[PDB]
Amino acid sequence: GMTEYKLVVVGACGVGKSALTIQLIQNHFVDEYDDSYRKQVVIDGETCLLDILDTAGQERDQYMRTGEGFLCVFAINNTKSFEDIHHYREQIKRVKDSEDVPMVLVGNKCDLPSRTVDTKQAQDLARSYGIPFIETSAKTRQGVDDAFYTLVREIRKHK
Ligand SMILES: *CC(=O)NCCNS(=O)(=O)CP(=O)(O)OC[C@H]1O[C@@H](n2cnc3c(=O)nc(N)[nH]c32)[C@H](O)[C@@H]1O
Repeated sequence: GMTEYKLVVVGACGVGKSALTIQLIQNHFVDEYDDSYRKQVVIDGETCLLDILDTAGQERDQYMRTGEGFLCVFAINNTKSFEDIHHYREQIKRVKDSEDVPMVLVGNKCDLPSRTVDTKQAQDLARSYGIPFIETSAKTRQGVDDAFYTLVREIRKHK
């Protein structure tokens, strides 16, 4: 039937993995609560179904082996979350057993004023991995559709 793309949101705890996913599926912003979500979207004329796989703390290859594309998310107010991207990127290539895994670098919480990671820092890392970089904010919905839709276009090109 219609193509179904399996997406996985990886990143440190509290960067915005859940809020970005909830903002995409339900148009809702989450502050504090405690999964798997599906949604039908239209990208570049074709209609498809998005299956999002949000990640928590320790538990993991079975979660990543099913993911076709991966979102590596960090928060601009958290300096540590940026250096964690290397380990996440390092594990994606191992579990998927490939170096050209479709992924997008996402810098969340661009709404916040206190910028601890300048813009010129994350994009050069995305150039190192050869992947796009998109500033997002789960509060203002800025770039939320962009990050997920771009990840789908990466998956459609590798075929
Ligand atoms: C370990 C783990 O991932 N736990 C998830 C539980 N977090 S939560 O409270 O359910 C939402 P989350 O995004 O994970 O929490 C992070 C905090 O940062 C704020 N946030 C999230 N996205 C944001 C955004 O796009 N813009 C802005 N300005 N703030 C954003 C949330 O309110 C959370 O408190």
